[PDB]
Amino acid sequence: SGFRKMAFPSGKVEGCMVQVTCGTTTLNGLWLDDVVYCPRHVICTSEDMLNPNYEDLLIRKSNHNFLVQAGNVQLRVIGHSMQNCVLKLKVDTANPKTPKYKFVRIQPGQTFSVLACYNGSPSGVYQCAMRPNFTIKGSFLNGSCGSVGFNIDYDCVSFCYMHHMELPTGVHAGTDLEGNFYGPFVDRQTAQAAGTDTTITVNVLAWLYAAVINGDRWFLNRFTTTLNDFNLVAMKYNYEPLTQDHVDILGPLSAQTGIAVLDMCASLKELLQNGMNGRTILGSALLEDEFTPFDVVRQCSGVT
Amino acid sequence: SGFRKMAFPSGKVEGCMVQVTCGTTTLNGLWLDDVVYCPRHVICTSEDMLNPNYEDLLIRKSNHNFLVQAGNVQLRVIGHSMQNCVLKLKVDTANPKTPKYKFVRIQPGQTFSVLACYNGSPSGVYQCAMRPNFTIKGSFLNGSCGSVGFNIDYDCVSFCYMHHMELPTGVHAGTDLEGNFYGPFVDRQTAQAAGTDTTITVNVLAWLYAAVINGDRWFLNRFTTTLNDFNLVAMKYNYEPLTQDHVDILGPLSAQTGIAVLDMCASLKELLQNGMNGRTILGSALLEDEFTPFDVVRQCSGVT
Ligand SMILES: O=C(Cc1cc(Cl)cc2ccoc12)Nc1cncc2ccccc12
Ligand SMILES: O=C(Cc1cc(Cl)cc2ccoc12)Nc1cncc2ccccc12
Repeated sequence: SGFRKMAFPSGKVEGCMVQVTCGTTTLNGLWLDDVVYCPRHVICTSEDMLNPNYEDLLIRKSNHNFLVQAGNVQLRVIGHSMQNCVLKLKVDTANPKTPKYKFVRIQPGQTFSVLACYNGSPSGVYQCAMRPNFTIKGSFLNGSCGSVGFNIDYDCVSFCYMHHMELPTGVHAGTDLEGNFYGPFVDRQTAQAAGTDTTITVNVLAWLYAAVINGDRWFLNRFTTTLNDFNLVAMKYNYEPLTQDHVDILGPLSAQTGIAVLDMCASLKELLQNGMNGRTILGSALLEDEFTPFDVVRQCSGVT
Repeated sequence: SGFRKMAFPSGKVEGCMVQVTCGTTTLNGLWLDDVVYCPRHVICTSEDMLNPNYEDLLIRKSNHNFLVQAGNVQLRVIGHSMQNCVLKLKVDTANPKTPKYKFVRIQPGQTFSVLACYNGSPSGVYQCAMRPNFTIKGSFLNGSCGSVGFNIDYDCVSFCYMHHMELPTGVHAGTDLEGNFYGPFVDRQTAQAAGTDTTITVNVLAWLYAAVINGDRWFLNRFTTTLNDFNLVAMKYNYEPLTQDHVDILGPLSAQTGIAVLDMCASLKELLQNGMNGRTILGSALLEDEFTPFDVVRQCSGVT
């Protein structure tokens, strides 16, 4: 029992973190096989970030200008290339600690763990989600760029995020490991305001199921609803529309608790309309939306 | 910017997790040097847990009855001893992955990361705190026993907790690495009700400072208070008394924000009396108490 914002064990990813320095800028790189991935803005100065021409700035750099350090030992850079917003630095040594891995591009609503790093050294691990506005609410300081987001399935690390920047609103933006930004963000110092940060409905429902499994049942009511009726309420409260695909994804949790998905929707509808009344659910006074149905089942089943 | 419930990177601890089986019971062990630490209840059956006599039950076990497996390889047990509520299994091989380590006994209000494990395999990492009633609000299932709590200072892991049991209230109890339980709990299936789970005042204040540092300042008011006046309010709300030692510990955060500790106390006093009014602080609708002043400074400074 108990339900926590749980991150994946970070060891496999710690073994991949390196320091990348170009000129006066130092950030983190991800070393997999004989390639080090890092944000392409490592080649920029502060004056460059206003309107950088990355192809032109990159022409002035050679392999020897990218200093890659793994622990206290230097890596030899034998090639460099830009793929979208990331640089791929080919080194002469394969990372001996390379885990089995994949590069995945996640959808909004999906969760992942972040290993926050500075100077190629891990500082902490936390769980977050790709928001519906394609930002992440992380915890990153200057130097955290190149820190990565990932999921683990037994022994395979699926990297899904690399940290690039913080928006003026304190929210974060980055790319997948092919260097494509999530959402409309660009790696430049410009006006980039985030869109509506809607609540991930299917995740709230999953977390309501996690609460029932852990004994918090006060919010269960005598009502039911329809997908269309629930969605009118969800629209009003800036919640993502619930689809039949989401209802299907909630099937195992519905089966475990014996609570029909639409009955849980009616409980959620009442919580939206009436509030919490000073009560809590799983130690929270707000409806948590950064646990997917898969995360709930995993945490509640002890998958290693 | 951003503030998350951040755990320490778990890699150093993952390299210490092993599986310990005795009879029909399988739980986790912590392998440091040539010793494997595990809860002594690994020697019990379900009928034993009602009123176990651990010395007597242990007499029936020999080194060969403790099956210790690190990954897929078996460890040879060459000695066994009981220290308080833990067993120390001497193996013939030093753990090659033993990090620099200490065994510490933490005080209530102190935070640590937990590496939840099953069958010697890590499933996740989360941050929690030693509650003032000596319980922890973890996330543990059957088989999680022997999972550990720790802090890291650069390269030294200070182990502070080993999971032993869940109370009927869904809260958790365990020992330090010398096998002494935190609080009054015992490793037996008996009536053990937890005391008042008071709120860790100094941690709430630290988290209010973290909110100011991250731009959430709506709760800042025009008031001040005294330690004695604040403590009358804290008493009413089941908050721990604030001492001059806590005020001193909050000095760096007070210096960083320019907000006197007693002024932050007055803001906290108003939040206790008036509530949040449907507003949030650092994405929370309740006052968070599982970040110490040290955790706030660390997260806000990027210590690796
Ligand atoms: O934002 C950056 C660096 C950066 C990257 C890019 Cl792609 C564009 C721009 C425009 C200005 O700075 C840019 N990095 C940081 C990441 N996360 C948190 C930060 C907290 C404080 C300071 C910097 C943080
Ligand atoms: O509680 C135990 C095992 C155990 C240990 C001790 Cl010292 C005393 C007793 C009395 C009955 O069982 C005992 N372990 C578990 C740990 N954490 C979470 C659990 C979730 C479900 C099931 C068991 C959980």
